[PDB]
Amino acid sequence: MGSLSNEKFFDISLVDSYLNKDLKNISNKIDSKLNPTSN
Amino acid sequence: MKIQTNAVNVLQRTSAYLKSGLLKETPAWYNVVASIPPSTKFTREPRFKNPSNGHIIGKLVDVTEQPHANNKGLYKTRPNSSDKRVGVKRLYRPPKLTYVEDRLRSLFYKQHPWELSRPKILVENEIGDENYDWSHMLQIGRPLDGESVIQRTMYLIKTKQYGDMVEAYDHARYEFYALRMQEETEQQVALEEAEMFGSLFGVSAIEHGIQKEQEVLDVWEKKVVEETELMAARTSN
Amino acid sequence: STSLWRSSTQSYIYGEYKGIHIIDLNQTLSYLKRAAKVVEGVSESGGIILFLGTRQGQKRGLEEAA
Amino acid sequence: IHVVPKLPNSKALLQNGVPNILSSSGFKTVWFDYQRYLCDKLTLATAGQSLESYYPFHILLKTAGNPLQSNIFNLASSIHNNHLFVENILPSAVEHGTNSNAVVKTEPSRLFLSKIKDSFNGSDWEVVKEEMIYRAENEVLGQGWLFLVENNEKKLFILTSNNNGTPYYFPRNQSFDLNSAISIDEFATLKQMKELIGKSTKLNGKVQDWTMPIICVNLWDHAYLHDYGVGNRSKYVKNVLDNLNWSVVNNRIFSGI
Amino acid sequence: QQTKKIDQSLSKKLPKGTIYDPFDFSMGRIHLDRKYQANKNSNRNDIMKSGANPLEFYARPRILSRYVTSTGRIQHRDITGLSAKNQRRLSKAIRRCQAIGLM
Amino acid sequence: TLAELLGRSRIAQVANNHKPLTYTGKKFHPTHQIIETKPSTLYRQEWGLKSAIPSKIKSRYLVYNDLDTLERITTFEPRGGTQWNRLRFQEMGVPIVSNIGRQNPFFKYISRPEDESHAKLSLFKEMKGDTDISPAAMKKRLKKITALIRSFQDEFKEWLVENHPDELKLNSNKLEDYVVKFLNKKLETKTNKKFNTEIIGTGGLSYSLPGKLKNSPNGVIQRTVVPGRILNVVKENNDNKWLAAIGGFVADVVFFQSPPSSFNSMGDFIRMKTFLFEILEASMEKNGSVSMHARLLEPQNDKTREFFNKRPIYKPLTSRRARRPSVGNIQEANNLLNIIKGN
Amino acid sequence: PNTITFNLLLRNVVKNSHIRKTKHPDDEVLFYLRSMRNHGVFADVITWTTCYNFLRDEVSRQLYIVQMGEHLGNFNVNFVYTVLRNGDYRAEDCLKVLAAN
Amino acid sequence: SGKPPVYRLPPLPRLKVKKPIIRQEANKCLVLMSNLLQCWSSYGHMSPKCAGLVTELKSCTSESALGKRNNVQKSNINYHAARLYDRINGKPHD
Amino acid sequence: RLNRIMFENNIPGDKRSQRFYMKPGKVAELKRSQRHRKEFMMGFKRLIEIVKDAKRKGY
RNA sequence: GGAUUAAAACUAGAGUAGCGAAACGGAUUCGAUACCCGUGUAGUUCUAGUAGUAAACUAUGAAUACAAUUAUUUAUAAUAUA
Ligand SMILES: [Mg+2]
Ligand SMILES: [Mg+2]
Ligand SMILES: [Mg+2]
Ligand SMILES: [Mg+2]
Ligand SMILES: [Mg+2]
Ligand SMILES: [Mg+2]
Ligand SMILES: [Mg+2]
Ligand SMILES: [Mg+2]
Ligand SMILES: [Mg+2]
Ligand SMILES: [Mg+2]
Ligand SMILES: [Mg+2]
Repeated sequence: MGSLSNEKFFDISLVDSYLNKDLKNISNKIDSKLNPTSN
Repeated sequence: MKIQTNAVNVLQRTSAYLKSGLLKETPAWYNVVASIPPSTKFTREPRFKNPSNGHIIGKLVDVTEQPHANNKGLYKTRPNSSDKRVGVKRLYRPPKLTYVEDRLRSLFYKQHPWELSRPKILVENEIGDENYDWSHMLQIGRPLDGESVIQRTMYLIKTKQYGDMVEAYDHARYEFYALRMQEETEQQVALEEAEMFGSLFGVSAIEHGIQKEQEVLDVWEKKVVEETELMAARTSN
Repeated sequence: STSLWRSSTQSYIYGEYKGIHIIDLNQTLSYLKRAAKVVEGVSESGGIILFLGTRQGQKRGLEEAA
Repeated sequence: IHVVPKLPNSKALLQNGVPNILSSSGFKTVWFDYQRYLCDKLTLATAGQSLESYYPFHILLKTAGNPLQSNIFNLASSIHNNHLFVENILPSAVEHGTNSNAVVKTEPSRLFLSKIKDSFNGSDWEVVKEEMIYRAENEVLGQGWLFLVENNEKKLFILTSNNNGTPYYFPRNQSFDLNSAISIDEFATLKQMKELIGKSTKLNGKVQDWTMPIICVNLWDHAYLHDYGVGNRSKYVKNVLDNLNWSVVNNRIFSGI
Repeated sequence: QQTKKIDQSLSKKLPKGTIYDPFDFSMGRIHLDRKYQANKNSNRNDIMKSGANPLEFYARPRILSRYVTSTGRIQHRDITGLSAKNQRRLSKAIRRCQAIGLM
Repeated sequence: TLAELLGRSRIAQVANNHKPLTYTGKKFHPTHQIIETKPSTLYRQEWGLKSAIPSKIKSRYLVYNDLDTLERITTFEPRGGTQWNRLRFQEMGVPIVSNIGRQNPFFKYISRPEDESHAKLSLFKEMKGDTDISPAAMKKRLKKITALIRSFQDEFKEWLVENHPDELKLNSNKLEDYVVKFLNKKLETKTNKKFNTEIIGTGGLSYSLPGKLKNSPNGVIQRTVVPGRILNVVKENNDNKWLAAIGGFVADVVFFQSPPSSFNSMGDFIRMKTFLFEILEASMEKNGSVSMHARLLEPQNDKTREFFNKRPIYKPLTSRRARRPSVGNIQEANNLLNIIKGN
Repeated sequence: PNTITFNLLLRNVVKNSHIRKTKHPDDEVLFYLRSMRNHGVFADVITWTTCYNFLRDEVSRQLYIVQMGEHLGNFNVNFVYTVLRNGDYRAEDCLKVLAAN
Repeated sequence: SGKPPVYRLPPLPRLKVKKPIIRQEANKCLVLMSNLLQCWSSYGHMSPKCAGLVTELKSCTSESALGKRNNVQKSNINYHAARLYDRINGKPHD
Repeated sequence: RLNRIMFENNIPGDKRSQRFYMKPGKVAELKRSQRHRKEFMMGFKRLIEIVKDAKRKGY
């Protein structure tokens, strides 16, 4: 599950995603499909 | 020991005898051995291809031939020690013959241990007089063993009706079960017919085993009484 | 078995299987043909052919051949 | 491998069949089809086993005692009995070649006639034949075999076998059908057979016997149904009885010299 | 009747479900199994041969006491069955435990 | 050519085996392939192996491990009786019932598609294949699996975000359930059909179907009576059953409410005598063992009516009437709480 | 002797403890487990629950039950009755705990 | 250390058991003597109850005290070893 | 049981040895000799077992 | 050339239980300047140093390239069900 980990003891992939904006990028992508696009 | 020299040179020593005059009459084997020269090399002989699997013995894969990256993520740019060292020993060491059939055979016999209990005759008989079409497992002149399953599996693989080996093995074993079912049912039904129509049997397997157990247990009885006498005597002391 | 291999016979080995060496039947057949020819040659020459086998059970074959 | 033996004049038997007894198609069914079926069945049954090296007769003798080996016993018995039957109904035992062997028909020997005389209260061979057909039609309710056999007492007698029995070995004669009702005397016969078996002094559970077959007739429908049809097995047996290879029968008889 | 009670030294107790042969009843079977009596339960249940580091147990006198005699001496490798490395580490741990005083 | 022939040779058909020839532990099924010889070959000491078996071996059967050894001898044993045990079992003719386990292995079914049972545990088992050494063997297998799943990381990412972002934004356990399902199908992919060594079916002991009847001249057979022996005069300690030797197999024997006085008379020597047993059932166990239940048959003809005796086999659970109500405290606890309040 | 013989003895020790006019029998109990260990008999929930009765302190009983789950992995109506009886729970307390169970 | 190691001997001039031990049979006559004397010790000198044992010893020592001798048994392991040593020693090929 | 305990712990032989002093070199040579003799005895046991088995199987 | 170099030795401090050259007594002997027993010095111990020899031996100086086979144990490398 990688950066999508919800476990207490995450791995370095979460920090990598932060420094890469990967998590924020995916989050805004999905949110833009959800609320603005109504999907 | 030494690669001896005189046994293969009997002819020349006898020829020297004859020419010098030591021996008057020429031996009967003289001309025969002269016409049929003996083998006289006695040399080691290198081998390059294993005939069982087909692997080639005596070839490297140089750096130029692995331009891609290794499983660890590195590009091999220089020879490793294993390559740098010589390997003449491999050429002269007899190859280890290997077959993909052995894995299947072992798997079958550790899935069906009691199949080992069905006796197998290991004395061959004209192994060059077998004509088997392995579309069907039943073959004239051979029993219904695990080798039938193996040969059926490799026929399926060779003629490409299935993919990986487990599919063909599964199909072959599911045919094997049906054939065995038929056989055992035939055995039981024939026995019941004979007993219906009045066939009489002197001894059955169970009572044969009982007889053997009795012939063992009598000896066990005598041994136990004698030993218990001995140990009672020792304990009393 | 491999553990009793005499290295001087390295030319007659086809491989090793089940923990024992396998002789090359092609070489066996060639050498057997030559041996048969030489024994036949002495037979015509009228010589004396002596078959020697001491291991148990070989008497029948030796006697029949002789 | 057990392969069907080559019968003499096979071309003749295949083209027209045995005369006065079976048609070409019927003889095809009885031998070139049934024997092949039986032999392949036996080969598949006994492949990879010590029994593969023995003839059917020795196979049945060895397997008689063992209960579970009933398939191989029955197969071997059927093969042997069928070959016995076909051999005794062969027209010409030996191929004619350049000799006119067909000019003379075979007849029973005076020794055989005397044997019948002593064995059946001095009754005629035709009387014995009619009694034989009566017994065959009255005893064998389904498939089976009919035998005229000779025992160690130097006296012939008649034996009826159900399905696949053997004249040679008496506990496997299969003479009695226990499916239907049975009589007190027959039950006593089975009981004394059991006692004689119990008298055996070997782990193999075998009892000596020397009942040899002089004449054999197959009652399996594979032989008669095609030509004679349902319910005409009596006529079929009559016909085969009247037409036989008395050279073979006499050779089976024991001369003593 | 005669003597009616016997010990277990010479009477084979067949386990349930196990397949057997007539020979098992003979006196020979008892000699054979006493001759080939190998303690494979120890092989299965031994922690050291499992793979764990023997030196890791230096604070476990209870575990270490199973590899010493009653008096406290250490069994030879022929008895313990351990590898050379495992035996050396185990003796090292034992001797240490003795030094600290836990054992 | 020659290697191709050797592959099919009869010697090659025997699977490699080096398990002990002399073994004292519990035995549940055969461990070696029986090699036999015809009388003609036995007379000439030929068995088909490399060496000629010595003359004093008068039996036509044997087992072996090595064709030749450094000691210039063939490791063999003039034995082989598991064939006789199997034939005796066939004589007993009690088919093996597939208790608990459904879907008799010898038959193909279409029920496998119905695979919904805690697949995560099975996948954990399959990952932990190298069960030998926890710090080394399972560790390296786990590392291999870890590399594979790191490689498969990204596809799961997109698949989840595309399918069920709702589970992501609600941070529910459906997420881990979906991980299980995803890896399940990735394990259904190729290179995963795998080979299983686990004992399937009877293992060749018998190929029988439950349901067919045995017919005898005295009428269709209703009960199977076979001889046997009593090993222990006293039932197993803590247990209410004895052990009996029946056709090569030890069976759990029950008593008809009374041990025969022959037991008290013969004591520990009871193995000498033979008794009659009726096989109730035969079943299997995961270890490959065959567990068969038998009942002792003591003829009660011209005996007492077994009065002044208790019932040993009798269920007190014949209370389906009591089962009809819940009796789970779910509502009884409510009633009792009402009592606590005072009603 | 079987398991029953030993556990029967325990009941005797329970009688002594209930009417304690002698030394504390804990050492006798220990001696008897040593005896049954030497005899090789296999323990059973009955023997275990008897020991539970022997226990005194709450954390001890807690460890007893948790160890039970670890190794024996089986409970019974007898044991739940035993714990309810021994815990000195009020009537409503027993009611609530059994309802939850 | 999967299984215990196997130890090989060097080339030896001979394989021989110096003194072979034989499973000697116990002698009931000395057993009788021992049990009679033990009975005297247990139940007093000249125990009336063991007069039967006195009679058994009487019978077993009426003639030669040892009893009777049928055969003297000793092993043949030395012969078998001498015969099989060269074959089983696994020496390198000559 | 006492006797077996002391025999298996080699208490008696140890007591006999400790009565007098021996040089380290002599101790080492004695240790090597004893180990060799034990090794040789185990090997001889194995060979005799092989002989007995071969006799039992007819070789 | 240089450094290290077991016992036994030697120069200074401390230390000295046990063992033990010498020395004095027991015994054994024809004698016994010894083998055995008793009391025991110097030594054996630690710290500073001096000296650089032993059956200091594998009686075999070091390095490099090669040559036919078996067994065991050692580490690491996987067929892959293991
Ligand atoms: Mg380099
Ligand atoms: Mg220099
Ligand atoms: Mg030193
Ligand atoms: Mg000083
Ligand atoms: Mg002195
Ligand atoms: Mg210096
Ligand atoms: Mg000097
Ligand atoms: Mg010098
Ligand atoms: Mg040295
Ligand atoms: Mg050097
Ligand atoms: Mg250097």
